[PDB]
Amino acid sequence: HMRFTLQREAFLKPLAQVVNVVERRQTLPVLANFLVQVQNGQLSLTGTDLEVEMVSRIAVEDAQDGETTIPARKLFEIIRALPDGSRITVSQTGDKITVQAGRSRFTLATLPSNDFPSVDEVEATERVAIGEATLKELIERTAFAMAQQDVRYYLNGLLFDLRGDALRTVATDGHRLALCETDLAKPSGSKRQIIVPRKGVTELQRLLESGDREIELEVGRSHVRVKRDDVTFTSKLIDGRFPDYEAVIPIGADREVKVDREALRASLQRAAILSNEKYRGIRVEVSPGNLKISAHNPEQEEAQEEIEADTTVSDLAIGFNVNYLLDALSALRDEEVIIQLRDSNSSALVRESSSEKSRHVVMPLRL
Repeated sequence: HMRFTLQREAFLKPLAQVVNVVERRQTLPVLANFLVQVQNGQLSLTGTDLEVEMVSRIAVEDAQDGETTIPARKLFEIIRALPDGSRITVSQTGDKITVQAGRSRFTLATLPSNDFPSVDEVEATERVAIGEATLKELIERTAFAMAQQDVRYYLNGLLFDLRGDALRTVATDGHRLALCETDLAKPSGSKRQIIVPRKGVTELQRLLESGDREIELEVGRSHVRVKRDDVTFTSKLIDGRFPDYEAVIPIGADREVKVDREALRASLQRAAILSNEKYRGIRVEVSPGNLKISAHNPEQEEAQEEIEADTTVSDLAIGFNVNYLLDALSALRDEEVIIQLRDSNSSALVRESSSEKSRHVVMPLRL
């Protein structure tokens, strides 16, 4: 008996918010659908892939109560493709859903709402108040370094390291590491490490905006949840132990190179053209005031680049995977960055020139 009417653009906002979590892969039949609920003038749309759940709710006025599941991508595409300003009526016809707008009519197959998996209620054991923009930056500065479908499942996500007065995001794939830290206004007091899986990270990223809003991370034993107006993000946590990531952060890397971030990216990209396609190794030779950047490949082709730098370091040549160094520089934002070194056989630490809050560890590659 479910029935509601609303404008296309109003309908499109919750549809767009929730459609992205639906996995195109054919898993459980019902998982291809939204859970759609009408209760007391409120329309709720829920999508899930069992790991992440997105809910968005809106008012629909003079609706009729009811509950079903509706093919998510098809519904989203239909509503998006209808003419701007369309007045849309949705209703149940037997085991079908009907969508009417002007002369148009669409019928979709449904599956029973009882088939739809429910999230176990997140009993939050920790609430972290954090600026929405701040959390957004912590993730942007680190997410690129998460492992990608690694058999070490605990790397396929972002570590949220709650350190009392501070929060740290940490990503590693085993070959490089990115981390960013912020002080929290309302101190949490709690110390706890949680790993948010890749899909939870990206869905959370979509929800957070720029600006001065505070949000609350609700952290349970097995789930994290963010409520933002009438959108609810819930993600399972990865049930594993993140590595002792601090072990790979260099200590005693006090040989500093201060260099223009974008000029260094450009030189590295030029040298990379002639680097080994498999190993992508480039060489950085440091001398006072100067970097010599070079690469060569199995065919003996060779690139030689130079860039000025503020440094008194001499007698130091170190190899890096150019992809990892470029990733680090692309995730930094200052006009100038600092590279901290010890020697040719030790990892480099790359950071903003203006702060130590964001840090990148790039491992040496043998020359």
